[PDB]
Amino acid sequence: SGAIYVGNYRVVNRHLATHNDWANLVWEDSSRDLLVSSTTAQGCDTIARCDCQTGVYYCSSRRKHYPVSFSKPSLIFVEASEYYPARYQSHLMLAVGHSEPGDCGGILRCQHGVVGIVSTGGNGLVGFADVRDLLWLDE
Ligand SMILES: COCc1ccccc1NC(=O)N1CCC[C@H](C(N)=O)C1
Ligand SMILES: [Zn+2]
Repeated sequence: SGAIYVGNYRVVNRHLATHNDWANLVWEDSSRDLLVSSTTAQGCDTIARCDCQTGVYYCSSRRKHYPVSFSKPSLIFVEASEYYPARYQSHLMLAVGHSEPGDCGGILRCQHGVVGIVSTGGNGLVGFADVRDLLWLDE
């Protein structure tokens, strides 16, 4: 679990979105595993606008933050799950690191701000859904 709160928006993993999120839907994309809903309270996260490939992520299954090197956002094959069939997920960045189910939603940050959220894992790898291209999150 976890979310990004920026302006009047809440960014969450689409497969973990609630009834309130879908009732206040702004935008969703199954191919990215992202959903943005509207909030009544003002969010104060800064979204990074950069091509950083190093940062720090929060891993809930370890109650710890880890530094990582991560790949550029790309189309990566993701195995079938209870939420989606086997498919290419777009805008996904991989890193070598721990991640298990329950870790989705943990934030990945660089010195510029929030880069993305944990979305995939397994095999000693962790995948993050990028949010840096969503320029409208501020305006
Ligand atoms: C982050 O931990 C997830 C995980 C860790 C370790 C092993 C498997 C997973 N399961 C995982 O990748 N999926 C979870 C459900 C939806 C995800 C998606 N974006 O399509 C795919
Ligand atoms: Zn950066």
